[PDB]
Amino acid sequence: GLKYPALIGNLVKCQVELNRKVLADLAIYEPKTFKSLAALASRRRHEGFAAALGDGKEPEGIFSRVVQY
Amino acid sequence: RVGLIALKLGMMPLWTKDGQKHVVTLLQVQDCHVLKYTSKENCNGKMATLSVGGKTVSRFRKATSILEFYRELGLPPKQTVKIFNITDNAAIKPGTPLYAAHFRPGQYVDVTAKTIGKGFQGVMKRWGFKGQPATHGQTKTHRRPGAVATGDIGRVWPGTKMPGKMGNIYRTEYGLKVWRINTKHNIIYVNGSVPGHKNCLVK
Amino acid sequence: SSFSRAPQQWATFARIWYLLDGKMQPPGKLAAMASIRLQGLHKPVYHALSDCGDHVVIMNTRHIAFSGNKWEQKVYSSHTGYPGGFRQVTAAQLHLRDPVAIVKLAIYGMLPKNLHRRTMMERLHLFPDEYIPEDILKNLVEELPQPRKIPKRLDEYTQEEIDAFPRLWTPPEDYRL
Amino acid sequence: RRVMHFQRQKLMAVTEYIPPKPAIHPSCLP
Amino acid sequence: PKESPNPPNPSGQCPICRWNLKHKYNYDDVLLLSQFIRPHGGMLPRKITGLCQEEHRKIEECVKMAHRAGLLPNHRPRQLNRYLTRWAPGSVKPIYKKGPRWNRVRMPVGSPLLRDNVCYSRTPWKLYH
Amino acid sequence: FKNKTVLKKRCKDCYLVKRRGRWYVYCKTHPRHKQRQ
Amino acid sequence: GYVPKTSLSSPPWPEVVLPDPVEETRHHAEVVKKVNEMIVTGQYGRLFAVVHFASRQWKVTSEDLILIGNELDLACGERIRLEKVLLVGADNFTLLGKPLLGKDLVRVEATVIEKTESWPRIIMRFRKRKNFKKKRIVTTPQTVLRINSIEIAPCL
Amino acid sequence: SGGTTALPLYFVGLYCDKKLIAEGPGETVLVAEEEAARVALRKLYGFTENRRPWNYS
RNA sequence: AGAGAAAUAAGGCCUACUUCACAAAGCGCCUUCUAAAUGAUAUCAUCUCAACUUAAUACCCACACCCACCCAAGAACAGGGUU
RNA sequence: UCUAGAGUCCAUAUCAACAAUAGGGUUUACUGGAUCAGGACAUCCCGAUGGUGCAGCCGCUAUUAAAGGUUCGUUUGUUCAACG
Ligand SMILES: [Mg+2]
Ligand SMILES: [Mg+2]
Ligand SMILES: [Zn+2]
Ligand SMILES: [Zn+2]
Repeated sequence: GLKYPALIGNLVKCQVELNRKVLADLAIYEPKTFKSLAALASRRRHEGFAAALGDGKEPEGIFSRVVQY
Repeated sequence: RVGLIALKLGMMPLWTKDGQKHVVTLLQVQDCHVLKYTSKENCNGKMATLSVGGKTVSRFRKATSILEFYRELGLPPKQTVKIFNITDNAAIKPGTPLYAAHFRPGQYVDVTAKTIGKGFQGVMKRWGFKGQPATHGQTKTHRRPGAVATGDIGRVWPGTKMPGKMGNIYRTEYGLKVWRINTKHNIIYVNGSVPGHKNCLVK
Repeated sequence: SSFSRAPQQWATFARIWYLLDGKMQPPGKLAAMASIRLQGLHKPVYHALSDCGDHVVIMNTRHIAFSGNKWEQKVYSSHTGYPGGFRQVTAAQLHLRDPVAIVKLAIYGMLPKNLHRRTMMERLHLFPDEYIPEDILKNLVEELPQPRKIPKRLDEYTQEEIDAFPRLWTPPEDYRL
Repeated sequence: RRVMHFQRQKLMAVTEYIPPKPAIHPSCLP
Repeated sequence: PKESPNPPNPSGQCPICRWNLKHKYNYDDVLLLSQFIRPHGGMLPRKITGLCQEEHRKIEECVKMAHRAGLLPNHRPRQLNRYLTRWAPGSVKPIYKKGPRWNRVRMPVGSPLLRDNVCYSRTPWKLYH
Repeated sequence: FKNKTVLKKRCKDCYLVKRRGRWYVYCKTHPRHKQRQ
Repeated sequence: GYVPKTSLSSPPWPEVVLPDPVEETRHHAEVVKKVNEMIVTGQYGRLFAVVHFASRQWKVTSEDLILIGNELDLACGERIRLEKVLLVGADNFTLLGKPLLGKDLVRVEATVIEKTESWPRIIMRFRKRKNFKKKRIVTTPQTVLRINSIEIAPCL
Repeated sequence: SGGTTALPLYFVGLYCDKKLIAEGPGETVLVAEEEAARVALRKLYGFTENRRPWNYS
């Protein structure tokens, strides 16, 4: 229940640099790991929608916090 | 209601009280037996069907399956079997015979048969093409088709009229009236001409 | 999952029969879903040369609904090959003539234009009305959701949801309504 | 009324006048 | 019956605005439409229902498109499923010549009087297929 | 019906109408000036 | 404000409101502890990791082979450790870096089993009518890394 | 899936007092049951596909 | 709304005439299937890009042979008959 | 397309002047016929309808219609034209 724009455009917003070869391999050969990744993507998508819906800079989402180098 | 499988004998005239002439064709009903029945939804919706056979034939010159069919049916093999589309209430048990009296004069009747085979024919004997004139120099073109197709299209359309085999295909004449019936020899006297040659089975 | 070799291979590439209703659904949306499923583009294990296509069973194909005036405008065209045999027939006419053909032509258009197309179309089963053969009912697995939500008319609004909605305006009383 | 080079077309499209939305719709308020 | 006693913003000339709807209702919103029409499918006069011109006409086209999809069965004057039909079904000529790509003739869908409903997808919704 | 590109009524008992998807100008008395778009 | 129910007042998606972070942090800590106690007791089987290497992301597991198209200046059979693990997973749990996992949490070992030169590849350019035809043969070198162990430690 | 066709898929799952202990694929139900037995045997004997790989170090 | 008669086109036949003569033919014969009613937007009215109601069958159709002879079937191969 | 000019009264029953908006060419000076024809409709006939100043068949214009048909001759050959 999650399109492809969402998955990639919101895994990177969680700072996971998994590429597409390994994403396909996970989808075929490790279904539950891919299930988790899809859950993570949907979580981040919801966090983004909730944040943008709000007024101002209310505390960021629990997964939307960037980690700096 | 079911129809007959007759054999075309020949032709004769026959006049009328109003003073005109009317050629007719003689159709002899030979051994016409209803051979098979197929149910309304056995044909999947169209109608009920009867299989009628005609013109008893030898039994040493048929395939094993046809001999088995006729043996279980208790008849000697026919030559042509034809399928008539009838309503349910017109059913007739297989094994019953049909007789020229099946028809009566005063009605009209349709006849279908295999036309006479002219063989391979050129275009004017086959489609009535005005061939090219004679002398005045028309060398090596007298009975030839002209231009088969136009020039911009680089093909000849399907369904273009061209040399090839003629006749020997089934065809139907409609509206033929029945004047006389000979119930002792089983002849039907159908108006006009009927396709086929003599001694060939018509439906 | 510790399946032996051959059973695993059979489990992964097996074919699945998907029902898909069509009542008041547009031909194009059913066509999109059917195209995806027939091609195999819903399997993470997809490939063009692996023949992963599945089966689709669209019923109530007689009851589809075309957006707009398409019934009177969408013209399907065919040509026998013989001169003068160019026939153009509207959607209403071709629907009466063959109640399955509109959806079949939609799915035929969307599918890819290669040799495999016919094979995929041998796995599309279209039945005009609710009736489906037993040998096909006993094969279905899932039931894909309809892509258009059938809007519901006043005949099936209960008084609860009718009086819940406000009364947006006031009539005069002298008026005869 | 000749055709324009494509880039001139894009320039004409991007620079097209956009009017200021009225604060309220006149129909439902003076 | 009269106005429900809870108007979201009183002091409004168009009853389509008194409840904050002006760009917010579609054809299938049968509940909203089924109180602007007579018991025989026809629209009430504007001078009574009180809508503005730009909302009266939108309701008119919405009720037409509602009838043509069979969403008001009990409002008659006593084979083919369609929705979002702008033209009356019996006054449209077939598209025998759908021109080339750059002069295509495309089939109208929906009405353009609802051009300004609240969109919810990035690609704006097409009025012509 | 006289085909015209702009439908102008002539007397006071004719009426514009939309029929079959086109604009006509019918008249009961003096039917001499029907029109079609 | 209030607007009577219609087909467009609300959008066609559900109002998904996220759990209050105060309780969510406790829940996350609880599940993290559960996974940790799975790791400590050996409650896992074979493991797989998404290792980043020469430039590629290989999905690997114990005893498998990998072929890198670049020589790695290592003698034949010299064990090495592959840093840059992006994701390591077992049957019931899997750990995702942001974007890498710490040096302590995951340890991936590999060995160099073969160094060779790939099969000859052709590079031919041709242009019509200009007498432009040239042919080159290239053999890029490569090396085969066996992966010997993916071990994990209970540092969460 | 595909009960009547020539390419069926039956997933047969053994149970032990309302609790699953295996699940097998096949084309016939007999073969699916046999494979369910094989997977259950593997799970009980600790020889699954995803067992702790032998430790060579 | 019917009834006769002719031609042409397609399809077919050889009882008579005709060219001819175990037959093929035509000059001969036969068959051919935008005006209303109710009515709203605009309460009268209004035919309605308003809802709503009115103005082709036929033909083919037998899983399993083929040496020989005959044939109205045929270029060869096929097809019909050999009781 | 403006009717503006006419038409025994009156623009719309007809021409409808200029212009405007449309689709289409203009090369000389200082390629038919037979044979078979495929196609469009901007329709000659047949078919359906409106108005008429046809009070009526036919006429006139206008809409619709391309399933079917669209002759034989004398003189002559930039290929037409005339004539029965
Ligand atoms: Mg000669
Ligand atoms: Mg002769
Ligand atoms: Zn308003
Ligand atoms: Zn008038």
